[PDB]
Amino acid sequence: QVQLVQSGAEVKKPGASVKVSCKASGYTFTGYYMHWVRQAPGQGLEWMGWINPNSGGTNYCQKFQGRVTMTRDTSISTAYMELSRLRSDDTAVYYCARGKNSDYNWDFQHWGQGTLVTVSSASTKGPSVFPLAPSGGTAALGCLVKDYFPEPVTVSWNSGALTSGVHTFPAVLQSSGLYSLSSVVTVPSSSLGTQTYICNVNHKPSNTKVDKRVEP
Amino acid sequence: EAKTTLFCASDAKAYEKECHNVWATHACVPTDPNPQEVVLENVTENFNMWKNDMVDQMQEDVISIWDQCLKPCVKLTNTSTLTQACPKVTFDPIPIHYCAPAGYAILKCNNKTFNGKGPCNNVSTVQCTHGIKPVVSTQLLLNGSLAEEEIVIRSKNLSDNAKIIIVQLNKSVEIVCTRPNNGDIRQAYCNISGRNWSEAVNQVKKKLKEHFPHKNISFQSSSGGDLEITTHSFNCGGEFFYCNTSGLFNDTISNATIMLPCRIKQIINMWQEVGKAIYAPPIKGNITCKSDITGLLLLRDGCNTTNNTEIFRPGGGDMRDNWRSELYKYKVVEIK
Amino acid sequence: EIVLTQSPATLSLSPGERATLSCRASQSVSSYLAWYQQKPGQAPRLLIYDASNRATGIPARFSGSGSGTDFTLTISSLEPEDFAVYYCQQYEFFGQGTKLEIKRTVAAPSVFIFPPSDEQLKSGTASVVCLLNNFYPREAKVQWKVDNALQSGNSQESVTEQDSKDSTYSLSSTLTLSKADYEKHKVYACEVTHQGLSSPVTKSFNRG
Ligand SMILES: *[C@@H]1O[C@H](CO)[C@@H](O[C@@H]2O[C@H](CO)[C@@H](O[C@@H]3O[C@H](CO[C@H]4O[C@H](CO)[C@@H](O)[C@H](O)[C@@H]4O)[C@@H](O)[C@H](O[C@H]4O[C@H](CO)[C@@H](O)[C@H](O)[C@@H]4O[C@H]4O[C@H](CO)[C@@H](O)[C@H](O)[C@@H]4O)[C@@H]3O)[C@H](O)[C@H]2NC(C)=O)[C@H](O)[C@H]1NC(C)=O
Ligand SMILES: *[C@@H]1O[C@H](CO)[C@@H](O[C@@H]2O[C@H](CO)[C@@H](O)[C@H](O)[C@H]2NC(C)=O)[C@H](O)[C@H]1NC(C)=O
Ligand SMILES: *[C@@H]1O[C@H](CO)[C@@H](O[C@@H]2O[C@H](CO)[C@@H](O)[C@H](O)[C@H]2NC(C)=O)[C@H](O)[C@H]1NC(C)=O
Ligand SMILES: *[C@@H]1O[C@H](CO)[C@@H](O)[C@H](O)[C@H]1NC(C)=O
Ligand SMILES: *[C@@H]1O[C@H](CO)[C@@H](O)[C@H](O)[C@H]1NC(C)=O
Ligand SMILES: *[C@@H]1O[C@H](CO)[C@@H](O)[C@H](O)[C@H]1NC(C)=O
Ligand SMILES: *[C@@H]1O[C@H](CO)[C@@H](O)[C@H](O)[C@H]1NC(C)=O
Ligand SMILES: *[C@@H]1O[C@H](CO)[C@@H](O)[C@H](O)[C@H]1NC(C)=O
Ligand SMILES: *[C@@H]1O[C@H](CO)[C@@H](O)[C@H](O)[C@H]1NC(C)=O
Ligand SMILES: *[C@@H]1O[C@H](CO)[C@@H](O)[C@H](O)[C@H]1NC(C)=O
Repeated sequence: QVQLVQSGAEVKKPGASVKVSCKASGYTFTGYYMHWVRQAPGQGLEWMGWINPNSGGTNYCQKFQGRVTMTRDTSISTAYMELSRLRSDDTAVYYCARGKNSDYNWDFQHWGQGTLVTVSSASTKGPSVFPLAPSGGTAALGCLVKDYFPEPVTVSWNSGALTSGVHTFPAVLQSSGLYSLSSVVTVPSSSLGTQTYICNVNHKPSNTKVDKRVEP
Repeated sequence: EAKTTLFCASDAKAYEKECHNVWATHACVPTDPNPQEVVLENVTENFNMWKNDMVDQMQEDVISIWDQCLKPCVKLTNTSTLTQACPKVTFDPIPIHYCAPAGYAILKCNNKTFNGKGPCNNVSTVQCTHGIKPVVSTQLLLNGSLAEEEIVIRSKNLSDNAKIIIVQLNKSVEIVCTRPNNGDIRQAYCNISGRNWSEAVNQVKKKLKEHFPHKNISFQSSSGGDLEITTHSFNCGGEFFYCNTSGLFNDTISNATIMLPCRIKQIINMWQEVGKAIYAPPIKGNITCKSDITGLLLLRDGCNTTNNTEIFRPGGGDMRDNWRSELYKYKVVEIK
Repeated sequence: EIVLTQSPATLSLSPGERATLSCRASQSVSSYLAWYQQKPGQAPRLLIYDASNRATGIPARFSGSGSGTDFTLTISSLEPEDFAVYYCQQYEFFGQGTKLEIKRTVAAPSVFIFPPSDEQLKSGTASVVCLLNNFYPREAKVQWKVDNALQSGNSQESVTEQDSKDSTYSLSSTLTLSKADYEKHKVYACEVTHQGLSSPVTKSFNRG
C-alpha cells in the first residue's frame, strides 16, 4: 500500500507562483527519488525534475531551470514543487511519481492523483445558460452554458431524470478567456409539447445553480 | 566473485593520540611490509565499481571511525534522541589498507583508463589495497588517488541523469582552507589557484565533451538540497567546514587566486544515517587544511537542451561514492 | 537530442483482435524502455518496464519487446478496458503516445441545428449551434455558411469521447458572431461531410 496524495486544484494569474504538495505513505520516504511530471489538457507527459528526499538534491529539466524549485519535508513525508512566473502555458495536471525500485527510478510504478493548475488572467464568473430549442421522428434540444470561468461545470436534465441520449460536450476556451460548452439530448417528437425540459447547471466556483427551460 | 569479511591494516601508532590512529591500532593489524603483487598473464576479468561489497564494508568502517572520533553532543533521528559527552580530539585521516583473508584475494585492474565497469585486461592479484584515506567530503574529492594517464569519467550510466558522475583527475589542485583567530569564530575561507583550477576544469570539460560531442559543457552551482551538498563540506581538524563553491563551478573562472567563503557549523545532517548531529563550538586558534583535490562529484541536468549545452553541477552526499572513487579498481575473489 | 516517436498516432481495432504499437528511439538505447497506459482523468499506469517485464497486476495479454532503437507493445485479444492512450518512456523522455480506439460499423450522424436565443441576442452577441449525433468514424467536415457565403475564422467545435454503449462519437460546433453582424445576413446554414453520408447533408434555417 504505497500512496501518493497531492494537494487540491489551483487557479493562478500570470506572473504568480504555485506550490503543489505530494504526501507519501507506505514506504521509507527518504529511500526513493520523487519525480514531477506535468500533462497539459489534451497533450503528452512532460518531465520537470526529480528530488532525492534524503539529501534534498535536485535535477531540473533544462526547460524549467530558473523558475522551478523542488523541496521536501521528511518529518511529514511530503515533496513540494513550486513553479514561479507562471503563464498560460503552465496550465496542466501536475503529478508526483515514484519508480518501482531504488536502483532504477524511471519506471514510474506509483503516481499521485494529480493536481490541476489553471493559469489565466481571467477572474471567477458564473455561466449564462441559453436554450437550444427544437423544431415526427426524434428531435434534439440542449443548453449552451456560455462564458464562465473557471472549469468545471456540471450539467443534468430534469434533475437527473433524463440521462439516456444526453451528451455534454467538453468545454472550449474562447478568445475572451472564458469557457463555453453545450449539453444536448435527443427526444421523440411525441413529447415536445407534453413533456417539459429544463437544464440543471451547477458551477461551484461562482456558487451558481441555474435551471433554464427549453421549448419550441 | 565472492563475499567475505575484509580486514584492515595501517601504519597507526600505539602511542599516537590522533583518533584515527587510536581506532586503527585497535581494529587494524600492521601494514604487511612485503606486498606480493601477482600479475595474471593474459587474463581479462569483469569489474563493477557500482556493485562492490568492499564499498559497503568501508562505509561501515568509517562509520565506526566517526562514532569513535566525532562523537556528537546531540544526535537526533526519526526514532531516537541521544545526549552525551562530546570532547574535542585530534583529527587527521590516515591511510587504510583493505585486505582479504585466507582463501580470498583482491583482483586489481591495472588498465589506467578503466572507468570502473566492464572488462579489464590488465589484471593482477594482491592481498591488500593501497593506502586509502577515509576523507568525508562533498562536491570535491580530497586526498585521494590521481589518474595515472588522463582524466577518467565514471558513471553507472552517463545516459541516466540521476546517476552520480565521479571524475578522477590526473593532476591534483591544492585547496587551502583556514579559520584564523587572534570577532567571528565560525567564519573561514579557502584559497585556490584560479589558473590551475581553470585548467583542470577545461580538461574535465574536454573529457566530458568526448561523451557529449557537439555540445558546450557548462559548470554551474548545485540546484538545491541540504547545505552538505550545496557546498563543499568536509571535516578539518574535527571542525565541520561548509565552503561556498560558486566561484569554482563556473564558466567564468578567474585566472587569479580564488577565495571561497566558508562557515564552520555545529548542526550537521549525518551521512551515516538519516538524522542530525550537534557538536560543540569550534576550538580556538588557527585551523588549517591544505588538501589535494583529486576528484569531483557531478550531476548532469536532465531533458534535451535548447541552447546546445550540457550542464554539470557539483553533487555528493552518499559517501559510498567517495569510497568508490578509490575502490573502483578492486574486487574480492575466492581462490577457487 | 533524444526523441521517442510512437506510431501510429491513432489505432482503431475491434475487441478480440491484437494491437501492435511501435516506439522508435532516435538513437540506440539498449533496453531501458517503459510502457504506460492512461485512461481519461486518471494518472498513467505502468504496463511494461525494461522493454519486456510486465509490471505488477498487468495481465498476460500485454507484451513488450524490442531493443536498440525499435520497441513494440503487443496486446492480444483486446478487451473493452484496454482502449486508452499508450506512452513509451526512456529516462525523462516520453513518446507522444498512440490512442487505441474501438472499431465499429460506420454510422450516419443525426444532424441538428439551433439558432441563437432571444435572451442571448438581448446581451450583445449571437451563437448558432450545429450538432452531429452518434456517428462513426470520428472524422467529420463541418462548414458554416450563410447560404452561399461560407464562414471561417470564428467557429469552435468539440467532440465527445467514444460512447461506451454504441462506441460512437458526437460533435458540437458553435459559430459566434455579433448581434448586428447576425441581423445583417439572413440564411444561416451548416453543412457536413462524413464517411457514412452519401451526399453532403445541409440541415439549416433562415432568420425568419
Ligand atoms: C589532506 O592531506 C593533508 C596532508 O596529508 C592534510 O594536511 C595535514 O594536516 C595534518 C593535521 O592537520 C598536519 O599534521 C600536523 O602538522 C602540524 C604542523 O606540522 C609541524 O610539524 C613539525 C614536527 O614534525 C613542526 O616542527 C613544524 O613546526 C610543523 O609546523 C603539527 O603541529 C601537528 O602535530 C599535532 O598532531 C600530532 C599527531 O601526531 C601530535 O602528536 C602533536 O602533539 C600535535 O598535537 C597538537 O597540535 C595539533 C596541531 O596544532 C592540534 O591539532 C592537536 O589537537 C594538539 O593540540 C600535526 O602533526 C600535516 O602537517 C598536514 N600536511 C600538509 C601537507 O599540509 C589535510 O588535513 C588533509 N585533508 C583533509 C580534509 O583531511
Ligand atoms: C554562494 O555564494 C554566492 C556568492 O554570491 C551566492 O550567490 C547567489 O547566487 C547568485 C549569484 O551567483 C544570485 O542569483 C544570488 O542572488 C546570490 N545570492 C547572494 C549573493 O546572496 C550563493 O547563493 C551562495 N550559495 C550558498 C549555498 O551559500
Ligand atoms: C547505459 O545506458 C544506455 C542507454 O542509452 C545503454 O545503451 C547504450 O547507449 C549508448 C548511448 O546512446 C549507445 O552508444 C550504446 O550503443 C547503447 N548500448 C547498447 C547495447 O545498445 C547502455 O548499454 C548502458 N550501459 C551500461 C553499462 O549500463
Ligand atoms: C521515519 O519517518 C516517519 C517519521 O517522521 C515515520 O512515519 C516512519 O515510520 C519512520 N520510519 C523509520 C524506519 O524511521
Ligand atoms: C582500457 O580499457 C579501455 C576500454 O575498454 C580500452 O580502450 C583501453 O585500450 C584499455 N587500456 C589498455 C592499456 O589496453
Ligand atoms: C599489467 O599490469 C602490470 C602491473 O604490474 C604492468 O606491469 C603491465 O605492463 C600491465 N600490462 C600491460 C600489457 O601493460
Ligand atoms: C591529463 O589528461 C588530459 C586529458 O584530458 C591531458 O590533456 C593532460 O595533458 C594530462 N595531464 C597529465 C599531467 O598527464
Ligand atoms: C599549479 O600547480 C603547479 C604544480 O603542478 C604548481 O607549481 C603551481 O604553483 C600551481 N599554481 C599556483 C598558482 O600555485
Ligand atoms: C564565477 O562567476 C561569476 C559570474 O559568472 C564571477 O563574478 C566570479 O568572479 C567567478 N568566479 C571565479 C573564481 O572566477
Ligand atoms: C543554456 O541555458 C541554460 C538554461 O538556464 C543555462 O543554464 C545555460 O547557462 C545556457 N548556456 C549558456 C549560457 O552557454
